Amino acid sequence: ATRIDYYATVGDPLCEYSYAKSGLGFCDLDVGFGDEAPRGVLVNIHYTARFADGTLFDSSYKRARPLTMRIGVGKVIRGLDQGILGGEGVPPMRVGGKRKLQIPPKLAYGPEPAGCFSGDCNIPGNATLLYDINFVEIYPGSNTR
Amino acid sequence: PKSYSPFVDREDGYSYYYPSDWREFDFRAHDSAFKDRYLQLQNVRVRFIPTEKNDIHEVGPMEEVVYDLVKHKFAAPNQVATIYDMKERVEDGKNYYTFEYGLRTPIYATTSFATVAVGNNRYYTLIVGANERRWRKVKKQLQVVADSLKILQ
Amino acid sequence: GPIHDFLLVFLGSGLLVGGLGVVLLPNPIFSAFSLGFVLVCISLLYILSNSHFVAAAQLLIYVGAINVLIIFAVMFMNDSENLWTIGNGITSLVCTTILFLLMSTILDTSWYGVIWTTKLNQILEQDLISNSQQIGIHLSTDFFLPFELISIILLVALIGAISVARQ
Amino acid sequence: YGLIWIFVPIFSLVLGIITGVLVIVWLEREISAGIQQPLGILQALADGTKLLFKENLRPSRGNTPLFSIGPSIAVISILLSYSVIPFSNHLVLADLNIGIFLWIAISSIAPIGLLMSGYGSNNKYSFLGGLRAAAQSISYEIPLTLCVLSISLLSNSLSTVDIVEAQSKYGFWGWNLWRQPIGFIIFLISSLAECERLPFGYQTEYSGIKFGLFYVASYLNLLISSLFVTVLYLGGWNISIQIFGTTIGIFITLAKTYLFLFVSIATRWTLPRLRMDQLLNLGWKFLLPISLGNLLLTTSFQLFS
Amino acid sequence: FIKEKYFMPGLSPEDAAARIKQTAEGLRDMREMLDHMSWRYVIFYIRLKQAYLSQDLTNAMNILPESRRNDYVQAANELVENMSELDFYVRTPKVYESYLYYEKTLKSIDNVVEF
Amino acid sequence: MILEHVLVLSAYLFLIGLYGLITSRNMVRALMCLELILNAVNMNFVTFSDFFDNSQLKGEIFCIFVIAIAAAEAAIGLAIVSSIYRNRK
Amino acid sequence: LLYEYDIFWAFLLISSAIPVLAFLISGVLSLQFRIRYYMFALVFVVFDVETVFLYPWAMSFDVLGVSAFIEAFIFVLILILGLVYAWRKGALEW
Amino acid sequence: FDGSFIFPECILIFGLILLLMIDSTSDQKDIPWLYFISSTSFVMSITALLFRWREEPMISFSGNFQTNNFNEIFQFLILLCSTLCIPLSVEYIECTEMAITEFLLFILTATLGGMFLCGANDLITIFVAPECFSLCSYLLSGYTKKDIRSNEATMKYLLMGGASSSILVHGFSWLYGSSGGEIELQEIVNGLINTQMYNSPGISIALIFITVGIGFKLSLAPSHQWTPDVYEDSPTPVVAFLSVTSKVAASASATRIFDIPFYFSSNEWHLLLEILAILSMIFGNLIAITQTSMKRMLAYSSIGQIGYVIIGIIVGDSNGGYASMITYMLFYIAMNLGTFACIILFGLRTGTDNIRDYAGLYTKDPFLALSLALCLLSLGGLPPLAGFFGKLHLFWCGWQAGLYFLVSIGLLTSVLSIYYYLKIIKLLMTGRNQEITPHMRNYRISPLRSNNSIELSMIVCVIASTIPGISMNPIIAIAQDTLFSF
Repeated sequence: ATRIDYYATVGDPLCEYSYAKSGLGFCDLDVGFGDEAPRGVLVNIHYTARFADGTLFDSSYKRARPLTMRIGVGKVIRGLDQGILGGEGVPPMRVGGKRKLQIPPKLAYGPEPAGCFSGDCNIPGNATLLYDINFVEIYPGSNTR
Repeated sequence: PKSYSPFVDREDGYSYYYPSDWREFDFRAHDSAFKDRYLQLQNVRVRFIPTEKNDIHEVGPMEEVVYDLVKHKFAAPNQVATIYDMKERVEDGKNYYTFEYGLRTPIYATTSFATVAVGNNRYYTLIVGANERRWRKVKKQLQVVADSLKILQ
Repeated sequence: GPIHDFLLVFLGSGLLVGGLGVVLLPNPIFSAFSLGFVLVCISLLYILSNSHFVAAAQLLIYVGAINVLIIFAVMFMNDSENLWTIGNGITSLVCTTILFLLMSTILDTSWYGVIWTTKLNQILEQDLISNSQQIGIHLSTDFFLPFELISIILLVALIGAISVARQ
Repeated sequence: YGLIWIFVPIFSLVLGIITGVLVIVWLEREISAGIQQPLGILQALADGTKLLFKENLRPSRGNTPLFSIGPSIAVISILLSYSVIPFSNHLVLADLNIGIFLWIAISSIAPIGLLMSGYGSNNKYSFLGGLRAAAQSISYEIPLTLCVLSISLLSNSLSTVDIVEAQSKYGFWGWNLWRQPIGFIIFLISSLAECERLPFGYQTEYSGIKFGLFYVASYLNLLISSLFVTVLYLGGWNISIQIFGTTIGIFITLAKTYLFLFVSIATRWTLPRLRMDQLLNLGWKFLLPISLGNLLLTTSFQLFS
Repeated sequence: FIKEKYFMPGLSPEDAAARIKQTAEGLRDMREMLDHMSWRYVIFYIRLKQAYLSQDLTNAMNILPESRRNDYVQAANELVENMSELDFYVRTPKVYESYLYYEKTLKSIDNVVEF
Repeated sequence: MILEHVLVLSAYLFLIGLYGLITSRNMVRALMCLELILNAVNMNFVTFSDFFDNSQLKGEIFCIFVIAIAAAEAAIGLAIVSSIYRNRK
Repeated sequence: LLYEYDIFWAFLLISSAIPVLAFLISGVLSLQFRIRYYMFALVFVVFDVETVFLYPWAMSFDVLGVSAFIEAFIFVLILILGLVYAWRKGALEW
Repeated sequence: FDGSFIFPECILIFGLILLLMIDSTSDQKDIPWLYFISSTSFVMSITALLFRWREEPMISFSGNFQTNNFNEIFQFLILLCSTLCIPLSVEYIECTEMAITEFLLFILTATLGGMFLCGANDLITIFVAPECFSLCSYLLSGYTKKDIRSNEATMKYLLMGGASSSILVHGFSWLYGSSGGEIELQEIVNGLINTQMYNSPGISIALIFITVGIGFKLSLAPSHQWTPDVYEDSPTPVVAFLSVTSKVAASASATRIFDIPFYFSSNEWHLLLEILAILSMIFGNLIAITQTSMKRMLAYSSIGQIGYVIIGIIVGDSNGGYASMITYMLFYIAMNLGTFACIILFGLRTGTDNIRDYAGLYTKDPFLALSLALCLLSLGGLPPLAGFFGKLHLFWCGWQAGLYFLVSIGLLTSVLSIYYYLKIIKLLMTGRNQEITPHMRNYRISPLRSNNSIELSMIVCVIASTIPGISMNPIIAIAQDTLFSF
């Protein structure tokens, strides 16, 4: 619920969510140009993650570095893997690409308050998160393992 | 059934065969699971889910049920699931789904000629596996074992 | 069930009194056998933790081999002598402040709130179920560099223990 | 009822091995009477009750915790490893995915009981004798576990029932006699030497029930070593060349362990001690390299399969 | 952090009425792990939610009229014995009986939130 | 389910032994307490693998690696102690 | 998950209570400087580590091809070189 | 699974097999050729690393080893340290009638452990490879076996290093736990947010334990009490090797496990290091003033130099990169191994290491006195020598990034270090026929084997402490292209 870790950003372009069959609200903004997002490698992304009403709780620009995630092998949320690679034929991301995502709680952290360090929690139950992924690059040296 | 044995389970319903003097052993939660005493992942196993259905052609199409059975209910995210061909038969009055997939982790090259069925408020998911390093030699044997699952009342 | 958490608390009481025996006993042979009791309790915790091969390896190498050598060292008693070997005004201070930091960390942290997360990477890939096979494939080829390096560390440790203990 | 059905295997196995160690003492007395030239069945239990009802003889040195617990851990380090033996297709105490590794660890913690027993006895005879007992329990442990490793490599499993069933694929010749006779020899000499049987006290202060605990622990070590020879090498219940399958398989493995006990006591009586110098020269310089040799031979031969 | 939930005071009956629905929706989406046979996480979740239920139901009963309490406690005890049999059949993992008692506890927890 | 208590337990074995590692007259006592610290770290790893990573048993692999390293550490430290007991008079 | 050792825990409880019961019913009723064994155990400790590391490989040797064979060949080659080192030096010597 | 990127390291272990082969056949009849095959193994690994310079930062093993340009540079520096210290102990071993065999093993495998620690990526390898290093370190320190002071010294070294690694690995455990169940540093920070534990007390505890263990492994002034007790007792050549090599490898780690997995908390982290840095700049350079030993005050001066290095650790890759830190570790090797070579030659000819015995060396040996004076002036850095310009690059990056309290304190303590360096240079320039000792009066350069290879590495270190201050642009240009440390 609370602990937004207040980081006033500017916002991102709004666009309608061409939903997926797995419940994922999927929304491409800027199609990348380069190699596809490979299933199993470290990929550097930038993102702004927002709750339902739009409040920001996490962003890679807050820590001023791309986020290095291993996509596909479940190190991340299922919404992230299904909105970066695409399971049900959803188009994957390319390098230098941007993409909006409305992560549903079925794919997001369930009805479980993911992250509860003292009294209050980073994520509330049934959050229906909102990600704004900016795929910046693949990790320059990466393995499919 | 040349070197085979019709292991029947009259309290559960499923009946099928084994290639060649495969032992019996307890799986984590399957019933029979019958490994083969030298190879590790060369085993045939089967279980249930207490469904509320009677036919497998109503819960969904074969080409659409194998997808969410393999990619979402068998294969873990760490492994990629190269789903091979899926085939259909009719035994007595029941459809018969039998398919093939390969769960390739970065290590641990393996595959499985699993089949799936339903009946009597149960959902039979007979899986038979082996290693991908030695699979082409042991393809038809586990094939003719996998299609040999029978349901009876 | 209740046997689980009861046995865990019992092992914890026995293990903390055993560790306090390792620390605050005058006769260090008793401090070596209290250590052995502690390590038995560690192996039982690891069995409680569903790490069976790990508990067997810790029981094999670390009392079956380590406490042997330790008690050999103690019965042939050697001698007596800003983190450093001082005491009675400093080590207890940093011990207590680190302990209170860790109590305000562990107790004040929903670990189950984290286990509800990171679930997609522990859904127990259906093909193998045996713990020691899972350990063997992940020790051999996944973590192949440290698996190759421990052979070298042990070779050098053998060679150095022979270089030292002979003189 | 949530604990009776899980206790009665424990108690039935415990009573089975009590009758087993009684039979071992009886077979020892029988072979000694045969090679040296009714009552005897109760003679062993009479010796047990004689060592039970006796004086304590506790000196004044206050090491009472170690004095009490030394032989206790000596009994634990042998008796906890009876949860492993697959006498038949059923009635094994535990499935125990790591079957034999538990035995390795539980037999390897035995020198801790040996040293605690030697130190609880405040006696300089028992001190040096317990040092020697530790040195021999340690020095034959490595080739023992190496041959165990090679057998688990042949079977590609650690669970004992899996290796027992894997011995019966080629048939009787699929026993590990005809796969690792070298490792078979290693297992013979390690079960005979680590148990302080073919070579060889240190009980000049433990009188009463502690002497009996060391007695029954030594003979239980003999029993578990023989049972392991049967389930690794001689085969558990496989005689290729419902409910009664269990009862004939238990007698098959008991015939095999009686065979091994006969050979063990014969080897004990037909060879004297090794004088503690050839003991270590064998267990380290001679036995360990050849155990590693059979390891390399099976590791190169299982490359095919 | 249950070690401090023992130390912290109990919940309110309204907080209990919220946490019971939380537990209901948490039991809903365990089907992704029952089918995958990830029994360790499943027994963790089951024991934690049983320890929640034990202190939750006896404290949430206080916001209902006495006409509701009879059928409420009936369904609650049926849910508790279903949960205990589920815990037995997963700590002794059998997929059929575990999933059967999973559906049983689901078709009971659907009617606990109703009070 | 108190299963997160072992982590608390781990901290105790991390601290008291460290006191017994810092307040150590003889070297074998200090090494025994070092083994206790490695135990605290190791049971933390095992608990975290039981919690979070059961498919990949990375904390358990780490137990195997750290228990091997602890074996080398005590081996060298007790070779040192035996060499000293030789070189004392 | 508490299935494989649910019988083992009770076995340990009974087998750890029976010495206490035995001593209870028995209470109601009635300077050497030798160093070579040190070195023997000192070579064993690391050899036993190498056994610990070879065990799960052999448990998981079948799913892996010649890769695991060469890994353990390197491992046992290091082991036998340490063994030859113990031969040619005054390690065992008894 | 062809992991060719580790070919510069596998060469070493390949050579190590050959080492044991030479320990197998004849067992006594190979004194110089053993050192020869070891040195050629070092140079073969070096040229293989230079041959594999142009490759991408490709992670070879299954998420376990990143052969970056940064880690490549640090592996090159560790190999340079080993190759410049391998002729330091060709005569110390024959002096203390110890075995050249298995000392070469310990040196080679400590070099191997450092090489792997630089490129290590798993929290397992950031534990195994530092422990290869540390266990070889405890073996190297306790190698003379001529007394009992060095034995208790190296035993306390073993205990405190084990506690150091245990604190570090407790922090790694909290990394592995708070980050779900993830290791492999690049995935660790993703784990801290996949589970939403980036803002947790557990990860702060992980940071504190990790940086405490690193300051132990870097001897930063709070966590530093081991080096004075353990570098006095341990023999001078392995003092040089382990001081320089452990500090450069631990700087590789203190870049790796801080910039990649701990950038999200990089504010708090910085303060920790800053505190330690300030302390390690002050107390070290404030202790060695009043020290009568030589290896001990060299250890404290090394503490001060690493305190200067943490300035380059604190600054990121953008606002003055890690090139200053890299070239200062280069000059630190080049101008500390020379000093330790001179301290070795003063101790293989005189015998002792007390500082009052150095009085009068200018008369007996003008070349050795000149070399030690030039090396110490490089360490202090008054004229355009290596260490002066290295400190200049560090303070340049620090000022540019905006660390004024680091740079000003570092300059104060640079003066404070200049004092004791010239206090040494007082003695080995002065002389009065009684202020010299009876250990300096009988120096005996000529009663020797020949013109050693000790002097070769000594004059190489003197040249590399003099001219690379002048010839610095190539070193800066080859250290600026390490921008892939992230």
